[PDB]
Amino acid sequence: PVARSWVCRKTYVTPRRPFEKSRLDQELKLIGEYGLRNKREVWRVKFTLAKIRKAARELLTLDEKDPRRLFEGNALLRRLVRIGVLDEGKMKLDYILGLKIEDFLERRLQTQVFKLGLAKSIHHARVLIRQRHIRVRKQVVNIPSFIVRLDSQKHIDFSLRSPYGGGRPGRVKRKNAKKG
Amino acid sequence: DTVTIRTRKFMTNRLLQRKQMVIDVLHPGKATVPKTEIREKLAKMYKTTPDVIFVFGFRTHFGGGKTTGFGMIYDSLDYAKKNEPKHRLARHGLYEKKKTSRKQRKERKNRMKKVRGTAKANVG
Amino acid sequence: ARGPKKHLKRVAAPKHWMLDKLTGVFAPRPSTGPHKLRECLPLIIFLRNRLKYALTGDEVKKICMQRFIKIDGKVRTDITYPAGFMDVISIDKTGENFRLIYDTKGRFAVHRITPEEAKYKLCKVRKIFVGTKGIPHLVTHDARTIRYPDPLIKVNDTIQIDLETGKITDFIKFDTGNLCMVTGGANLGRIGVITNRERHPGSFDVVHVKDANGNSFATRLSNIFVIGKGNKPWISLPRGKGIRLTIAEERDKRLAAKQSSG
RNA sequence: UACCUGGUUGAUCCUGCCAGUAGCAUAUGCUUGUCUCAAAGAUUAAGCCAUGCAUGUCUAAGUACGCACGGCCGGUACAGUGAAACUGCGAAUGGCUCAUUAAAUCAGUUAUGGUUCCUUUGGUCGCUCGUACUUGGAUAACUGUGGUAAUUCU
RNA sequence: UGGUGACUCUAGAUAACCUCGGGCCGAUCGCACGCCGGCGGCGACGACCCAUUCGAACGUCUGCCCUAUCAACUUUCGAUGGUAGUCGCCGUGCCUACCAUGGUGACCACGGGUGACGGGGAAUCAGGGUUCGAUUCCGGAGAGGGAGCCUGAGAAACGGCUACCACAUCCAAGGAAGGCAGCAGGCGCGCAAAUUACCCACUCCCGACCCGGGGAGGUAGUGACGAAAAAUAACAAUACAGGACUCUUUCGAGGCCCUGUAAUUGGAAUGAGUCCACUUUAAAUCCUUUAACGAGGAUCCAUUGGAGGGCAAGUCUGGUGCCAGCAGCCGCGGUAAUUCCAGCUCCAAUAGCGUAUAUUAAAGUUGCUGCAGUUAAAAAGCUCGUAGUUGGAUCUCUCUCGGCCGAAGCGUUUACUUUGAAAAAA
Repeated sequence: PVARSWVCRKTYVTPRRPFEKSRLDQELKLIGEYGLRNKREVWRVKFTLAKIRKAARELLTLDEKDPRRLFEGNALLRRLVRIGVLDEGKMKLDYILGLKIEDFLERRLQTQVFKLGLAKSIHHARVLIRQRHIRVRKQVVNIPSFIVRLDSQKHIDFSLRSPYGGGRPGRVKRKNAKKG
Repeated sequence: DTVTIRTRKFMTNRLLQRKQMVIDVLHPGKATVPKTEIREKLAKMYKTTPDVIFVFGFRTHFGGGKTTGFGMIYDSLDYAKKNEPKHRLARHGLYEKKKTSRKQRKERKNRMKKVRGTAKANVG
Repeated sequence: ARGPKKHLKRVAAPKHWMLDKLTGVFAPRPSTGPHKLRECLPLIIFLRNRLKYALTGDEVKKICMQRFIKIDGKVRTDITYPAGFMDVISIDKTGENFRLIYDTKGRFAVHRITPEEAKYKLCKVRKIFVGTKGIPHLVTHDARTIRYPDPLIKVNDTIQIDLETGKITDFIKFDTGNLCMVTGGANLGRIGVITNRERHPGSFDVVHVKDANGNSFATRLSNIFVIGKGNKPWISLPRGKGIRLTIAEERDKRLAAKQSSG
């Protein structure tokens, strides 16, 4: 007997057909457009979207006044509009089935750093976040997969210790200054 | 900037004769503040001696902003020596642990198990 | 398998204790006492987890062995002492008195009472029997025996006990129209007025209860504890008045409170 | 994501299986920079085991004429600390393994009005019509004499 | 007296009895003060009896894998029942004496098998299912195999004893001593699994106990079982390439945007690593934090399988020549080999990928949903017939005491449906 917890789960699904040309092209389009590292990030976002769709599809078979349908559907919709994937105007259970993978990929911190102009390209945004240059509110965030909530969008600064936003030159600049 | 101390979840525990609190330490560009400096700061903040203030469990947040730990200010030093874990006392030089390892004690006990009477004192 | 067990696994401990799953393998196995193992709260859980006066079980021992804790007027130095329903926990050093009343979620709430109300308690009588040359005895849910009870007190009634003397000062009969709290099952912690009792000879009687907000539920006869006469409770109720809120109502109330205060 | 594809023929439509395809769990091969959580002698051998450890325990409150320490007046009965030993409690919990086991174990349900219950908790405990200002004998620890190659022997 | 649905319950009364191996009514200890030889307050410990606190034990109802190449089984060795007892803590063929001849079975008894401990549960799964569950929670069982016991509230206990069987140890051969399916570790087995480490600081447990102990448990070491996050580069100037959601009689200005083995050049960014002080923690045992150094082939160099089809991606070049080999399947190879051995290039996943085996989906190839039986595998030669399965139409407030309901009762029963109660957590 141990005080440890063995609860864990896989966060992606490997596709059934490994060599579908259209699937490969679409996944490469997503990777290139959003600057992802491998197909596992695409499959992870696919898995989260599939689980959300599955919950919505199950809740849509219940009666429209079933208290569990009301509670759980309202919670799911509030969560979906919290991270900005779903517009609050479209807050019915049937609009969850209309969401795409790119809506969830848009909310990534990599995409948001690229969009807010802190980076010149999406890959630059990835290397920026991974190099402790980007902070959300007051917290330095190293994870490009960080899904930014709506209330957190307005606060994505350039860190208070990063050379680009905080005012301490890095190793390269300091060495070049010491050369002269 | 300089180091700042706040005490989040302050409580007065009369049952152990102390005040227990959660300590937030703002050190925006420094290493995690040594426990001794935090103890001096708490002594200044609470108008007492830093010898009745025991602080522990300090975790620094990712990114280097602040540190969060627990602290306890005792009513007196004897109440501290009575209510404190021995290791937190030894961190102040008020307690010294035994030198022998577990193995030595266990083998000595089993050796004495094989003799009867005052000869037990003659083992080891 | 031979003789009694002395350990309680953390995941096998009662859920209403609200214990973690990563703080060790074991849970405090409550000592034998007035209340059942699953229907109690060890003193260590109350002092360390609820009141948070102690950070570890060793500090609970340090508190208890100073004799700062009394339960039903008696100084208890056992950190696994089972304190159960209606029990009064007195801490004279901090001058605070608690009563163990179930929260609507079926958990022991940290409920503070006045020193005037800490002088008594309510006890559900479990049996009445005549013994030992005609002396009638009454046994309550505290497993405490009282000789010479009032002849009108029968089983399932509720007696008020003066803790200092332990003698019955008053009682409420188990009758339709008397306030009661549910002490077991799904309706645990709910408070309402008794409205019906369908008797099933040879099996469990079912008591119907109507909540102050109009909600009606049912329970077994062994799960009813009469609090007061009529709609008026004889003890101070917890923060919630025994009215269970649906999860939708709970979410709405939480959101409204957040909007109102912050 | 309620999915199929190659293969019998000169060619065709089928039956039908083989092969592919994805997860999962063991072993293995090649390769491996960071960080978190985490399984791990189950399968074959419930096969065999060197060595060490894994169960002991004293409060103001059972028994202290061990100076083994110890001082305050020390023929103050017992200052006190305290090894040993007698006494009490525990050692029936925990941990391991899955050999046996097919209404057996087990699960849910119910019963003990058909039983036992250390401990905890609350009661009862002058209810008995005939030296008590305190009775008896051992025995450990301790001292001393040994036996056996050998033991937690005596 | 009181209670239950129900006592041969509880309480009461009477005549007695009370185990040589009789049972209850305290010869016990500490701390504080106290008033006439007074009377005392606060505890500790110990009896007896009652009170499911914790249980244990033993019963009820329903549910358990394959097998008929197992169809009858049990009744001397109690089988089913009845009466009296014995034993047991108690109910009971638990055992005994006597009597009866019963009890189970195609609704699968009995026997056999099980790489069978049961369940919570796990993998997979549209719906339906199929496999798995030694494994940390609950229950059971065992401590080499059997058997028998002591002590005790509790054990048929094995880190208790007694004996036999198997194995094995020391011996001065007279004797003595064993039990890792506890934690490490060793041998053996095998395709198959880690350190003879630190600590009781946490969680709890035990004890006379605030103090002692705990290979329970924690903490580290080994760790590509597995799971999560996530580097191996970003930007710009400079050939050039193309378009041109920009301007012009093809032309061209393409910095008006986006690529590009360019080992071009340029400055920025940073962590892998080494190191320092903290912090962590029982003990720096990592992560986090600060600081020093730390990238141009950023040599600080990503691999594992493939390139005919299935199936993504070369009938390019060199070698071999039905050889060597490849190839899950179809197939390649006998002188242009799209398939072998290699170079280059390409693509799939990527700190991971290939292989063997078991299993799930695929499998509507086990079909309840949901398959088939003229000829592809398949309807018995034919009829009768007991279990089994299925079975035509019909049939439109239950009385009381207290005559506002504060209040009733027996209304033919089942299945079905809805509800309610109760139902460990993980």
